[PDB]
Parts: sequence; structure tokens; C-alpha cells
Amino acid sequence: DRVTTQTAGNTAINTQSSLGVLCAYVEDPTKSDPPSSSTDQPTTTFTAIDRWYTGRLNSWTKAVKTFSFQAVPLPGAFLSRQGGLNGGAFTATLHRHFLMKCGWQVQVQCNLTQFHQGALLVAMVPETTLDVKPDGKAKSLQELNEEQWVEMSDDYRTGKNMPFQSLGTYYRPPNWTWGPNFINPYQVTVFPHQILNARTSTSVDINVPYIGETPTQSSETQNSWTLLVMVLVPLDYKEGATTDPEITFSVRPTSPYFNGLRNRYTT
Amino acid sequence: RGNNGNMTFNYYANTYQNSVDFSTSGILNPLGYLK
Amino acid sequence: RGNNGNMTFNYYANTYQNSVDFSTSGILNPLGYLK
Amino acid sequence: RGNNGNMTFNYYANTYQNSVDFSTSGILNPLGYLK
Amino acid sequence: PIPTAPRENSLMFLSTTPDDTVPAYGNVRTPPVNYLPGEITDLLQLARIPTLMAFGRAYVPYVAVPTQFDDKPLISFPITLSDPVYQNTLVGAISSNFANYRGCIQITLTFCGPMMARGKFLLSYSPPNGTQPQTLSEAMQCTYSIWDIGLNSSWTFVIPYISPSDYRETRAITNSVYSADGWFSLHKLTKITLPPDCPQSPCILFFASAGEDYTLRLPVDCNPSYVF
Amino acid sequence: PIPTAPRENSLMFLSTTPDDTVPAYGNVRTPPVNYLPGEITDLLQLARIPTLMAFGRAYVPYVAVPTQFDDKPLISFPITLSDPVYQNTLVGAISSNFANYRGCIQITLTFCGPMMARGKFLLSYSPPNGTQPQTLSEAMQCTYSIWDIGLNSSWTFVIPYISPSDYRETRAITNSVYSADGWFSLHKLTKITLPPDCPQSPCILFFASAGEDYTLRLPVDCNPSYVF
Amino acid sequence: STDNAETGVIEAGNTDTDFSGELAAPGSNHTNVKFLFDRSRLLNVIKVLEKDAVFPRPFPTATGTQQDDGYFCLLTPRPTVASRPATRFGLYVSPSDSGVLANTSLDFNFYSLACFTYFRSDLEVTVVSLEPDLEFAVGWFPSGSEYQASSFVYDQLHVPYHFTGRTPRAFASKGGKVSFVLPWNSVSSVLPVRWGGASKLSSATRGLPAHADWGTIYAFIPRPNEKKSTAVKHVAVYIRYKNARAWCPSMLPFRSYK
Amino acid sequence: STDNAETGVIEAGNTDTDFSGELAAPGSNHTNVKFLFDRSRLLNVIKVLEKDAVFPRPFPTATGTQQDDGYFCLLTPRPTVASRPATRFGLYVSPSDSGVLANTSLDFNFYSLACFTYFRSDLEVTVVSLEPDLEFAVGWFPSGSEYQASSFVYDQLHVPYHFTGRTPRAFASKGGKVSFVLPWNSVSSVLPVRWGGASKLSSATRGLPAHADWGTIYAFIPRPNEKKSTAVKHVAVYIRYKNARAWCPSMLPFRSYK
Repeated sequence: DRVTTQTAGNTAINTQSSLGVLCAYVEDPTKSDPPSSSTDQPTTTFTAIDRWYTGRLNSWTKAVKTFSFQAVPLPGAFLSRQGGLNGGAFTATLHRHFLMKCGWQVQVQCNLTQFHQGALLVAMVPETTLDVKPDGKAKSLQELNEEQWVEMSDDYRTGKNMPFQSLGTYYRPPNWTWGPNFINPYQVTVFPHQILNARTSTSVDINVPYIGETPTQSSETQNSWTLLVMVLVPLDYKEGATTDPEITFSVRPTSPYFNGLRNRYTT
Repeated sequence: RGNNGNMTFNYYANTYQNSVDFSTSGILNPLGYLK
Repeated sequence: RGNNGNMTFNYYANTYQNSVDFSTSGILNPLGYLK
Repeated sequence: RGNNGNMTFNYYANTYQNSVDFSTSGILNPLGYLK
Repeated sequence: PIPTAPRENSLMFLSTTPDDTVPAYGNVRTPPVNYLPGEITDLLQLARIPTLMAFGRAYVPYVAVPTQFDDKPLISFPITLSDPVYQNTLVGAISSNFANYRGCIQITLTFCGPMMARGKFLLSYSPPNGTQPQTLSEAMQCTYSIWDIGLNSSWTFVIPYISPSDYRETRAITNSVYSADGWFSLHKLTKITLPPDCPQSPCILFFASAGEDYTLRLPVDCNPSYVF
Repeated sequence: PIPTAPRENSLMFLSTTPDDTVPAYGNVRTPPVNYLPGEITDLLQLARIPTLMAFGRAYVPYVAVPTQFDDKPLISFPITLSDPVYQNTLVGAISSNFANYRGCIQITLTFCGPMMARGKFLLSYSPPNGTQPQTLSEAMQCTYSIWDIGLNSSWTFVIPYISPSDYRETRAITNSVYSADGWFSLHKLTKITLPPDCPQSPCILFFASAGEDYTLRLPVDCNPSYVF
Repeated sequence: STDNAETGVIEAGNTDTDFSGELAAPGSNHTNVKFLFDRSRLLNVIKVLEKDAVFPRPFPTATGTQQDDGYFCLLTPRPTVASRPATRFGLYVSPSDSGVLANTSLDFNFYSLACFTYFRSDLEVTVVSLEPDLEFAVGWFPSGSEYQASSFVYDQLHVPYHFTGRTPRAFASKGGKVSFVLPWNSVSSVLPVRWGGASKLSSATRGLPAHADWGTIYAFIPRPNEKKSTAVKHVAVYIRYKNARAWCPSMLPFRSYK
Repeated sequence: STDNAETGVIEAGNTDTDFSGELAAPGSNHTNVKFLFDRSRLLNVIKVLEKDAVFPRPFPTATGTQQDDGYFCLLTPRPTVASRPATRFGLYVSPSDSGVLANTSLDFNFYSLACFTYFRSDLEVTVVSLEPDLEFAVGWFPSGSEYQASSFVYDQLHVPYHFTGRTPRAFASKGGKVSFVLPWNSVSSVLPVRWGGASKLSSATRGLPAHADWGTIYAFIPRPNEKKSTAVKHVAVYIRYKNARAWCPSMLPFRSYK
């Protein structure tokens, strides 16, 4: 029934209030074809990278307003080690390949009690730059610690604070008003999403395939999928209850096809 | 076929008019499958 | 067919030229029937 | 046939359009044969 | 020489002719796209995805439920797809780019309160009348559906398609019976009985998908007011 | 009279239309050309012919091999078909007149030293990285092939086609991963052991042919800089 | 009916699902992606070349560099600036100031129904003049090429090199128009409407696709450089997405509440 | 692999020959000779006749001879000078001097991919005007003919003899163009791109083919000599090599290293 144990490799996780694995865009997203933009033999999956990678996410208080979100880039969380999410045998292989191509199977745990209210919107958003600061560089670990939650201002709703190339002193700098990597917060449920309600479940189960402009994108730069935990209804609890419930997430890369072996990535 | 009302006759061939893909080797399905 | 002298060939199809009705499921009759 | 997309119909004949040679009586071969 | 007589619309560039044109750089083998999943065959595959509505209380997707019981609708909005509770739904933001529609708007709720909360909600669609109903007895006489709170926590209230025409307008410039199809209204039937040490004023969360027979017609020009 | 409506591109001279035109001096029997051998059916029959590369030391087709052993590549050049070690190869001088390619550049060597010379050479193709490899241990980790000197005196190092796209650019105006495909690098693995009374510093001679699957696309305008 | 919207799949129901009704007949299919995008729309009002131009230098550009701005039409629905692909879209509010006012363009009709991420279509360019009785000519160069910028002397007339070429230079008649369908020529398999990767490795801008385009058209008067006039002539570029295919559903732009 | 490049035949190999790889699918055939040369390009900007001209006298030419230079287009990709076939190609660097500045022409797009020696193709000439609203007319005379240079009086108007003839005088309309495909008419079987023989026996120039051409077109305003204007009008000649066949692989021009 509602007790699903998902054994993968050696790291098997459990849940007793599951809603069902939201397989996205296909029936079985585990099945995937090898890339057609490579002539060398691809490093397929093996039993050290077919496993669940559990990380941490920032806590969730009453001070979190509506639509204050928190983005986990994939596989950008393996590189920067966001939330302590260390890949181990996957990060040490993804730094030694130029073309990576995998589908993701994420699972966000957040254990609300029957006396709490509030609802997360855990969604897998394709192709956004929500981690990257508008100057052009990605956020560090302290910058993902000083704020704990990215507030949905006018710049995120419209698409105004996305990174850009500066025009220079020759041109007159325009009034920047729009950019196509916006968030429409009222329309995040078009993405593969499950609501982590306080009264139905403690873990959402999303399964996404590989999408991308090329049959295999780069390894050290891609932002194909992006885990996006958005607060729809703010947290509320009477005093005496368990304060600030923590949020985790478990990521399993389904069927990776690495290509282009080279040495470890040094800028 | 899209917004094409020319049911009868194509002068230029299918490779010149359209752009086919080279090979490697009513009913609206949902975009999310609960399993 | 009305005032149409083109007995031979219609280039555009019947849906593009005319406007058909979607389905739900010589001799001049009188307009008033005494019963 | 070259850069010719007219698969259907040639109005002028083959002698007028092209210029044939009067008679006297995929696979790319190499240009140098070691023997 | 084939004697042809060109028509009166010769050398006229019409923008939406159902016809191709002359190729200039033909015979290009594009790379194959068999690897990308989830091809949108039709844009009604996205109108049938439920998206958050937006309510004026910093506009809020949910509805706060006050414990003060007064005989009014808790939240109410007309079923007109240019109304500002519909500007950022895939039902509303696609159909604002069209001219007509046909089919059933589907409003889905989600009670985002605690598990121990009980209570009942009344979900009354009213046809267009001279005055919006306010009393619970005036919405009981309409088309309603009493929704219960329990183990399940959603209720897809399929708003029916009651229209004097085969299609309805989707942009109420001049308000009539062809664009505005009456009001939706959520009354709290019985008050929400919260146990001790549970948060007061829970939140009903609204969605807006489209029915399985939702149809659209006549693309018109969009509104570039987002880019400003 | 056949009523025809001419299009919006009527009386437009486009230079590369795939179509013939009206003959003016037809019915001319040209003399037969059955006697001439070696008809070029396709211009890839010439890209598959190995031609000399050119190296800045009066640019030199060969590579002088100094007997001073320092851990550097002996000669190195990026695999970009606009690089000036490729301006006068039939691989490079044909593909500079195109826009895309696909397939394997084939670098062929020829040790033009004495017969009694021995030694080994390392032929390492590196994929594009942040920095060109210089240490022998940094080129050992890449794709290499240790070449021996002996009775035979050539080694066709087929550089693989490792690309994130189906075609690669052939003119690195703005440098990216679509035009520059990493560096080639020839290290001397073991030093060349010359016997007494044999000339010091022999010469490795480089060629550059194309693979059996080398493909080209999209002719662009040439560069008339030769005629100046 | 009694459902669960936390699950992520909500089955769309009719009136007969909860009430006593029936179905409605599906009338039209104007929501078809191949039908919806197959119609022309304004892309960019670009100026017509009168001399051998210079393609604009890449960003950032310091002062003093004599280039030619607003003469090139980068055929992409994404936000562009100075005929190069950009990420943020900017428009001028108090434009009557100093500096060089950069040409920015955007496909307004596209993003209102670009509820998807990826997109592939054969573009159909129509270049309509904005000048009474102008004879012009439309150049092009594909996704991954560059503009040949010089002039070769023909009979003491500086004919520029953008007359010749292997790319289609379609000549308009006097008072006529230009219309030719361009194939999908980009090195990418699809055009990312939204993109989060980086094309380069070092000093790359996140979200800026390098080659998500159909190339760049330009307009040029087919007279040599000695016959250069003074008054600037404009031309309008209409595009149509023939045989459109759209993958990966996504968001629509945020309609404001004011 | 282990090969011998001294032998002269080096078999082209794939990645799978030496490494563990595979083949790549052959995408396009744009290297086909019949496909590559089947596209138009600028050949010569020639001036338009307004009177009964004189064909230029053969080389060397002393001063005082009243001829007409730069009015004739010798349809050949080889280097020409003063509408006659030449061997060396010369262009002017400081042209503002005395003497008669000779018209030199060359097919720039041809020699960059003329990696062969011999070539045979039916030429497709397009004569595009370089004058606003000009009505002109294109003459021709084949490989092995000469220009009939006089004028016969028609109703006291000196009509020149190059109106009439058995060779195609195609008349352009006012604002129209001329386009007609010419067959391979030379006495040679093929056109030598590179030639080392001599046509004559005594006082012959080595490497100058006498009849490696498609003839010579010219342009003339179809008014008699009394209606001769003053301002010189130009016209441009675009050629296309239909049904090209190329034999005997050869070299490409030396790209400089500066």
C-alpha cells in the first residue's frame, strides 16, 4: 500500500506515507538510449553510481513568506556540494568526463506532524538559472546560508535579475525589464511536481528523464533539471510543537551515459 | 500537416521544402504518469 | 451551387473555401401547411 | 544530377538544355593505385 | 505558353496563408530529436494541468478561512477568463491569447490545514443572474457540491458549460452573456472544528485546470504588457 | 487562359536556386571526354590525400628533434581547421571554404631520419580542457598512441571525433567547444639513440589527411586573400 | 470528485463525472503546435546597408570602435541586443541621451504562448520594406558563420563582398518583397527557449545559448559604395515557424496585477 | 596504424582502426563537384556599349590605337586582361596615374576550390544591371569568333551591326535581367585551369590557352549611335557552372602566413 521501499545499489531508502513515483513525460524514464553525438564507447552505469545521494536542505520556519523558494541545481549540487550533498563515486566520475547524460529520480523528505499546517511545492524545473547570482557567478555555501530562502520578489517573477553580458561603455545601458528565465510562481505546477502537504505525506517521489538541447550536454556546466522547493502555504503551529522542521532530499541518477574521459576538471 | 491547405501538389520535394532528420540506426497522452 | 461557374477544379479544399457545419449526433414546397 | 530540385518535368529536351557528347564508336575510388 | 489570368490579390503578402514558399537553402539534414521526451502535440495538454489561481488579499494563491461565521461567500469570482484571478493560470494565460472557447473550466481545491481538522465546504457555481448570490440559501438553489474534509484532501469541481451559444467569448470587453458565465462561490457550510493546540485559520488552496472536453478557437494577437 | 497568381518573390534573382534556365544556343555536341582518366566525382576524394602541414620554426613542413630532453611537447597545435598549421592542407584549404564538418582528421607521420636511428614517440590527442597539457604524465592520461621507429616509417594517428554536436564548426571566429576540439601533442617518450657517425637532430615529417568518414556541409564564401 | 492534488496527476473530468450531464463535441484544433506558430509576425525593424559594413564586436565593447549597430537581424525569438544573442531584454524609457542606443528585439507573440522549453521549426522569413518604392536585397549567413566585411574593386566601384557568396542573397524587385523558407541550421538539435547551461567553460554567462538561432539576415541596397545616400532607410522582418515542434512544457510570462 | 607514407597510397582509416571506436554516418554530400559549382558568383563588372565599338587589338598594343577597353567580358575563370585571356593576374595598387587602366578579372570563388586541372561545364550567364532602371541588351559571340564592328545606316540612324546576328542578343526589359545558359562551345574538350603547353608554334606564350573560354558577352544600350549619352553605365555579370565535371586533381592557391 503506502509503504514503498526503493532499493537501489546498496543505499535503500524507505517511506511509509508515499503518494507514488511521479514518472515524468514517459512511462519508464529509466530506459534511455546511448548518445548519438559521440563515437567513443560511453561509460555506462555501474553499481557505485546507481544509488541514492541524500543531502540536506535549509530549514523551514514561520518567517518564510509565500513563494520563498530554494533551488537545487542538478548536477550542480554535486559540484558545489550544496547542503553537504557529496556524490562520492559519482562526483569523482563526473569531474572526469566531458559529456554527461542522465535522468534524475529525486525524493524530498519533510516530516510535518498532524498538528502542523503548511505545504511545500516540490517540483523539478527544467532549464533555469535560479542559483546563479545576477552578476554571473553561482552562489557559494555561505551565500546559501546567509538567507536560507530566496524570496519571490519582482525580479524573480519577471525575469529581470538573470545574468547577462555587460554591453560596455560604447552602448547606453538600457532599463532591463524582462528575461526568459523568469519564474511564474502561479504556474509551477506545470512542471513535474508533488505537493508536500502537512496532512497527506512526508515524502514526494519525482522521476524525470534526460532532456536537453543536445543528445548529451556538458558535465561541468549543465543545468538541465533543477529541484525547486516552493512554499505555497506558510508554516503555522501552536506553541509547544516541534519548531522548524528540516528538509532533506534524496537524488538517484537513473541511467547515466558519460562520454569523453579526461583528467580532473581544473579551471 | 499543420497550417497547410495544399492537399494536391508539392512542386519542390520533401527534402528541399522541409528538413528531414538523418537516421541513427485526437489522442493526447498525459505529461505525468503516476506509477 | 449558386453563382459558381467553376465546374472543373477546386484548388482549396471544401473546409477552407466554404464553412461546413459540425455535426450534433425545381420542387418548391409551400411555407404553410393546412392541417 | 547536381543542384537540381526539379524532379518532375523538363520542358526543353535533353539536347537543348544540356550538351551531350557525340559518340566515337557513395563509392569513391582512390586516385592512386599501388601495383 | 499557358494563358493564365492572375487575380485581383496578386503580389499581396497575407501573413496567414495556408501555404509554403520557395526554399533557398534546401537539403539540410537536421539532427534527430528522438531523444527528447514529452512532445507537446497540442496545447490543450497544458490547459488540462491544474495551476494556482491568484487572489487579492502580494496576491495570495490560497484562501484564509476566518473563524468568524457570517453568511457571505468566503471567496468568489466570476467565471470569465479575463478576470484577474485568471491572469496566471495555464487555462487563463493561454485562453487570453485566443478568442473563443468551449468546455468545462475545472476548479480543484486542496485543504492545506492540519490533519485533525474537519468541516464541510459548499462549492456553488451560479449561472449569470441580475445580482451575485450572497446568502447560503441563494447558493443552495444553484448548482453546488458539498465538499467534506477527511483522508482525501482534494475536490475537482467541474464547472459546467451552460451557454446560449456553441462557443463563449474569452475577453469581456463589453460584458454580456457571451463572455461572463456567472459566478463561482465557496461558502463554509459548517465551521471548521479544530482540536486544541492546532493553528487557527487554515488555508484552502485553489487550482484551475480544464475539462476533458475543453476546446479553443480563433487565435488573436497577444498582450505584450508583460515585457514593460 | 490558365489563371495563375504569381507569388511575392516574382522576378527575384536568387543566386543558388536548384533549377535550370532557358537555353539560348542549344543543340551543341561537345567533344567526348572518355579519354581523360581520374574524374573527381566528389571533392572528398582529395581531402583523403595526405598533404604537408606547415610549422613556424620560412615555415617548415617537418619537426626538428633536439637532443635536449625537457618535459614539453615537441610540437603541438590545436585541432581547429582555421589554425595556421592548416592553411595549406587539402583538409584545411578545402574545409576553410565550408562551414561545418564531421569525421576524423587523420595525421600521418614520417620519420625522415637515418635507418639506424631508434626511439619512441608519443602521439597524444587531448580533448578541450581549461589548459593545454604539457607534462608527459598529463598527455599519458589522454588519448595517446606510442609510436615506434623501425622497418616501417609511418603512423597514421586517426584523431577521433569527440563533439557535443553532430557537426563541428570549421572557423573559430569566437572560440568555443563547437570549433576548437582540443590539442594535438607529440612528445618524445624515449630519446633518439643515434649510433656514432649519424646526423644529430633528425626530422619528423607531418601529414594531414582525412578519415574514411570525413564529411562536409554548407559552402560559404571563400577568402580572396591569396590574390593580393 | 474526491481526488488528491498532492499526487501530481489530476484526471480532467467532464460535467458528467460529478453531476448529471454529458460531453461536448470537440470543435476545433487551433491549439495544435504545428498550426498555432505557422503565421507571420514582426521580428525586428532593421536598417538597410549602404556600404561595406562591420559586424558588431562582441561584448563588452569600449568606446571609439567604429562598428555598425542595428543593421543585422539575429533571427531568434530570444532577447537580443546589438544584433547578438542576450539574456535580459532591455528597452529605452528616456532614450534621448548620449551613448549608442542599441537595437533590441523580442518576439512578443511567441512568449505569450511559449509554454514550453524546447522548440524546432523551419523559419520562413519575409522581408517587407518600410520605404516607398525601394529596391533592396536580403543577405543571410547561417548559425555558425560570420559576415565577410570588405569591398573588392569592380571597375573603380567599391562593390562589397556581401553581394557574392554561397548563402542566399535574394534580390527584391522595385516595390516587391522577399520570402524564402530557411531550414533548421543550428548545431543544437532544438532551440532552447529557456536555457540554464553555459556554452563556454571559463567566463561564460549562465543561460546564454551561443548557437540557438537561424542565422542573421541583413538588408543592403544593391548599388556600390559610391552611390551611398544620406537618408537612412528601414526594412521590416516577418518570420513564420513552419513545421513547429515543441517539447518539455514550461511557464508563461508573469502578467502583472496593476 | 603502422603504415608507409613513402609508398604514395595511405589508406584512410576510422577511429576503430587504431582505437576502440566506430564509424560516423555520412551526413551530406555538399562536396559533390556537380553540386558545388552550381551557384552564381560575380565575374566582371563591364561597361555598356553606346556606339559601334572596336574589339581590343591583340598584345602588345602601342599607343594611339583608338580601341575600346573594358567593354567586353571574356567568360573564363582564368586571369584575363583587357578582355583577352592572360596568364598573370594583375591588380592596381596606385591606380591614379596615366596610361589606360586595363580591365582585369578573375573568378575568386573558383580557384579556392579549383583543386583540379581540367573542367567542363555548361555556363549559365546572368547579367544583372548596376544602374537604376536601365534597359540594356546582352550580346555574345562564341569561342572562335570575332566582333562585327561597324554600323549600317537605318533611316539615317547609325544602327551598329551588333544588333543583328545569329548569336543570342537577349534584350533586357526596363528594370529586368538577362539569364541564358550557354553550352560548352570551345574547340578544346575541357577547359584547362592549369596549362603548360603552347597554342602557337613560334612566339607562343607557354601556359596561355587560346580557346579555353565560353566566348565573350557584352552589353549594349538598344538605341542607335545618335542617342549616345555621356555618363558611363556599368553592368555586372554573374555566371553559374551547370553540369560541372572536373578531372585530374591538383593544387590550391598558396594562403599566405602574414
